[PDB]
Amino acid sequence: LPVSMTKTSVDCTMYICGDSTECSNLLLQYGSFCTQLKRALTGIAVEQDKNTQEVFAQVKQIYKTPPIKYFGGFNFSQILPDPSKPSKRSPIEDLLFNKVTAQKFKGLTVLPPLLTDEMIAQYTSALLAGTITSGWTFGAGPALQIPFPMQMAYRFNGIGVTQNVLYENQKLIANQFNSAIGKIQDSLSSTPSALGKLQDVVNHNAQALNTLVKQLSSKFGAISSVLNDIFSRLDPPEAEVQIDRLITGRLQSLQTYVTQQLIRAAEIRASANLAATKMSECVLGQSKRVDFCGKGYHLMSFPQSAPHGVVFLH
Amino acid sequence: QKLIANQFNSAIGKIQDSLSSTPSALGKLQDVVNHNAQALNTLVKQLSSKFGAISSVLNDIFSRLDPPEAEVQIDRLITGRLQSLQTYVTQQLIRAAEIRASANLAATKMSECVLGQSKRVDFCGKGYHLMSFPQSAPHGVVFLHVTYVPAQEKNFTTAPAICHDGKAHFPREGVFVSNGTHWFVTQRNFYEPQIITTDNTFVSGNCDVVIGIVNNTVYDPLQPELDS
Amino acid sequence: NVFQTRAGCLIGAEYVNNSYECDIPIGAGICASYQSIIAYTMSLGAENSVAYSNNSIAIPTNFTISVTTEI
Amino acid sequence: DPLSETKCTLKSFTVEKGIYQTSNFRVQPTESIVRFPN
Ligand SMILES: *[C@@H]1O[C@H](CO)[C@@H](O[C@@H]2O[C@H](CO)[C@@H](O)[C@H](O)[C@H]2NC(C)=O)[C@H](O)[C@H]1NC(C)=O
Ligand SMILES: *[C@@H]1O[C@H](CO)[C@@H](O[C@@H]2O[C@H](CO)[C@@H](O)[C@H](O)[C@H]2NC(C)=O)[C@H](O)[C@H]1NC(C)=O
Ligand SMILES: *[C@@H]1O[C@H](CO)[C@@H](O[C@@H]2O[C@H](CO)[C@@H](O)[C@H](O)[C@H]2NC(C)=O)[C@H](O)[C@H]1NC(C)=O
Ligand SMILES: *[C@@H]1O[C@H](CO)[C@@H](O[C@@H]2O[C@H](CO)[C@@H](O)[C@H](O)[C@H]2NC(C)=O)[C@H](O)[C@H]1NC(C)=O
Ligand SMILES: *[C@@H]1O[C@H](CO)[C@@H](O)[C@H](O)[C@H]1NC(C)=O
Repeated sequence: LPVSMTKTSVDCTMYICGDSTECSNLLLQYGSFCTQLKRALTGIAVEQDKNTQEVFAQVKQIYKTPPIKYFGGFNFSQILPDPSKPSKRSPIEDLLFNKVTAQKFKGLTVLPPLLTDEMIAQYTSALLAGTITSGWTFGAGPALQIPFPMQMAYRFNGIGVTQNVLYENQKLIANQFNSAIGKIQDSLSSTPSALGKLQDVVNHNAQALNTLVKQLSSKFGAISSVLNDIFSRLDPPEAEVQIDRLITGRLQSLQTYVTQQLIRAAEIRASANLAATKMSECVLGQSKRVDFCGKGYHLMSFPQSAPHGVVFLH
Repeated sequence: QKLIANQFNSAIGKIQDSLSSTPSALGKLQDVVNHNAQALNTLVKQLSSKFGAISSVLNDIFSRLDPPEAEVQIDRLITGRLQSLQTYVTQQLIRAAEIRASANLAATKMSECVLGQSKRVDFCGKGYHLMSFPQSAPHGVVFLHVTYVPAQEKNFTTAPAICHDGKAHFPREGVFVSNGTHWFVTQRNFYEPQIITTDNTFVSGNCDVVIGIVNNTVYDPLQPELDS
Repeated sequence: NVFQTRAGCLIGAEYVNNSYECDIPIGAGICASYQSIIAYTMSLGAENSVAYSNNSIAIPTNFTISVTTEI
Repeated sequence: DPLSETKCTLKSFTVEKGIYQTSNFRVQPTESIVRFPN
């Protein structure tokens, strides 16, 4: 599930005009579109930060997993943080980062996100520790520790299967779960199209920005696309008309870009709300809604971070 | 009952006080208004832009110049104003779509948390949901969620099942605990210890397959009755 | 009183090794607050540790009725 | 002053707590040069 897109900002005068000075003087009579554009872009940026904080920051405590990682035959090494790596990330998170991938500042900028990747990884690790050592009670009050097999017995009792079924087939279920985790790791490694959504978001944003910067080199019916050439060539009364046409065309392009950005931000915000709902319901508890948290009868789920998104293992 | 009622009254009084104190609590509604007016304000400001023409005064353009280029100036003014109005309409449409989504979410909350009890976690308040109340507000609705939260936890030693006469007893609805000397069965969310019997536990197989089983006796209520 | 962050350059605020809740977000994990003006790294929350073991449980013995608001 | 520029940008005499975008800076050229063929 994607969560947030790239926080962008645009410099009006350096894009609409060039290195010349009198072009800004000509602009000063055209209105205050720069204010509207800046307001819209800051709104989008703060919405992106709000989306990320809403999706991830849902616990007021930072739990730590116990040093001894024994849970009655269950193996969580593939999802828990690995201290060996300097970045303190799970192997699945590293694979996700490696599976997902110029610098022409012509007034176009990219604002950094408020929450660094390390902080998001810390949130995910805290969520994993809480959901492992305390079941679901940590999502509705103080965390209470429960042995993991007892938690699995509770979860089976949730879907309508008695506890003795688990308590008699503990080792087989543990083996199945470990094999499933390994198979998920391998399948995600060997599938190129599995991560289509986040790559699609990145490609859309980069392609839109590239289209914007490429459109600057269009004549728009003028004699030339270089304003400095126009000013040094014609009588200013008619060079004024030429520059007026150029400015109107470029402003129309910028308006189109802003509108597309607004629509994409709205869609991404809807997706982020869906992701927040899934995190609240499927992770911090057990859900009886069909197909909301995976195919089949639901038992639990685990979160993982990803570039501009989250990945749920149901 | 009496303690719960006192806690409820104190909680609702605290809610009234907190609402009366914090000024930012109603930001979400206020922002809506704080958006609309200012956007409208911007539109009015756009009426005072020359849009690259010689003057921003239309009748001045008529009076001071002959029709040939006055037509061009008026066309420029009309195009600029029409474009500004179009932009305002589009922005209003986007805001309307967002508001409609929020209204649908509010309708779902009213249908589920108010007219019934919902088991969705964190959907109708933090903690175990009990019930809720609606209240009106300028261009909005305020929900008061009444919820239940445990506190004053205590440590205990637990076991999955009990082995007795080569049979395995599992709790029917509760969980086994022990203060250190004796074993009891209690409900999950509240410490209410009870004597373990054969009516609140069920038997399945022998006690040689489960892991962590412990040894203890299980009282039978019908034995004293048959004794007499 | 000159600081270098990932976002850019900050003039007029001093970096502090302490940590608090974010008040005025700057970016890249850096926030600012007034107490003069200071800048720091935001703290995610209060650290906690659970006493997990193989056969121990925790059971509540009291409850609390809470009321929350949602606008 | 930067505070004065913020006040002018918001078109008010009082600005609430937060971070505001005022303008942009660009270093101006120092001198001029010219190069033409022999
Ligand atoms: C839990 O799973 C991990 C990996 O799924 C196991 O780590 C493997 O351990 C064996 C023997 O120590 C090594 O030969 C493998 O190379 C390890 N896997 C990897 C990916 O490095 C681990 O043994 C399992 N059990 C526990 C208790 O952690
Ligand atoms: C564990 O609980 C049992 C059940 O209450 C306790 O046994 C009784 O404790 C009371 C309290 O002093 C005594 O008056 C009774 O005489 C005890 N029962 C018997 C049969 O002797 C037991 O003491 C508790 N254990 C601990 C360590 O608190
Ligand atoms: C629970 O009680 C059973 C029955 O008394 C114990 O099983 C005996 O264990 C001893 C010691 O290992 C053996 O010599 C006997 O042959 C066992 N008898 C049977 C019928 O199994 C069991 O060890 C007890 N468990 C605990 C934890 O005390
Ligand atoms: C459960 O908690 C409630 C409140 O958290 C306790 O009620 C308090 O009891 C003390 C002593 O009796 C009084 O001084 C307080 O005024 C009570 N609080 C309220 C809000 O009325 C209650 O005693 C606790 N239950 C147990 C068994 O300890
Ligand atoms: C007790 O806990 C330790 C570590 O938590 C574990 O290694 C051991 O197997 C547990 N004992 C039993 C009987 O489960």
